[PDB]
Amino acid sequence: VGMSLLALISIFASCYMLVAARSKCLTPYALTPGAAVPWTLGILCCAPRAHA
Amino acid sequence: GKRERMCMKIENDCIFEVKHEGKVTGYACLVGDKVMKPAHVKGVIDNADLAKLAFKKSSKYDLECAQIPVHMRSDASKYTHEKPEGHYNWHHGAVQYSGGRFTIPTGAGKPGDSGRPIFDNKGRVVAIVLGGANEGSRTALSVVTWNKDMVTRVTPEGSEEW
Amino acid sequence: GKRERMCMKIENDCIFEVKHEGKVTGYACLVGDKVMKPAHVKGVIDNADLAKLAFKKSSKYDLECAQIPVHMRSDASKYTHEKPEGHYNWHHGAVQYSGGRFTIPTGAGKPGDSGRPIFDNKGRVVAIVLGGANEGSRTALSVVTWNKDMVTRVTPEGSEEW
Repeated sequence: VGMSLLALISIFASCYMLVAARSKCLTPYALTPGAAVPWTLGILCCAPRAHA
Repeated sequence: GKRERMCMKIENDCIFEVKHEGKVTGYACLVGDKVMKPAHVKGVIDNADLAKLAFKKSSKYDLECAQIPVHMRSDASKYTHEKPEGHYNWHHGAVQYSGGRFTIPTGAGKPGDSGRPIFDNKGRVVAIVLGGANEGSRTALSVVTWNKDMVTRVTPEGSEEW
Repeated sequence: GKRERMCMKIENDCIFEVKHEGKVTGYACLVGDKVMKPAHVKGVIDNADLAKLAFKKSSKYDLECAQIPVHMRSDASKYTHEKPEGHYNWHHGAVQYSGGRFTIPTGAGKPGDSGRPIFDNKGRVVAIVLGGANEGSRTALSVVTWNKDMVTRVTPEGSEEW
């Protein structure tokens, strides 16, 4: 149970960082403009999961 | 004296006079299918369309972007990503944009009125007020601008929340 | 009052009144060797050169590209890739291009008239209407623009087919 609980917490933490990184890098591009470098800089920088 | 027939009178309604517990504390505006509203301020968003909308609260930019409906897309205000250094239009006065620094006449304006959708001399938007720094020389102010694509921000040293 | 001598009258026939069952539902125009036609609308393309032509139906852009022969290039319409945000020409009225947003007066125009090849104040074509959006105060619409090379599209939230 301890090993499984540790495994989940790290996965949850890792998922937590990924979403946070998406928010930090997506908010600047999407404040006034809809412009997100169609996956040229959408993949390397952060999550390209923005709709656009 | 009376040379004021610019976009301020044309739009006249993008200001939503954000009011916390009924006390006007900030001013929200709109730019290109988006809604601008300082994050550090708070209050009422009475407009039902805007009231039920989710904003970001990035402190690095201290802005509340949005996706406004078509209910404002004609009650809007054009913008710019370029700054022809000089004089720009303001609500409570004027804007004196020195080389890479915003400022207003010393003691002019007031604090607790963040939004203030500063206007350009062409009848468009180039800046939004965030703060104010009253140095011995004159009054600077923290504001937000827009690069080619990046929506950046500037905060001069000694500037407090306004 | 009378200040309409722009490209609208110069061409006067790029517009073809696409008719479904004889009912005009949309409009087809011509732009630099190409023929534009909204995808989501349908009807009659009676003009023989355009009647027997094959279009794409990319709903992501909701257009019908094409190639126009030489004999009809005499009836053409110049275009632009750059948008000087401001006022532009229209068939049913005017065009207030706010910051990255097409719009027209509240209740102006009508639905079921998608195409409407919006014209530039210089006598050119800068936008084709697709949809329309009439919420509380005023009106927006869904249209197509052209970037440096790529042909994009914009659709304001809450916009219905017009």
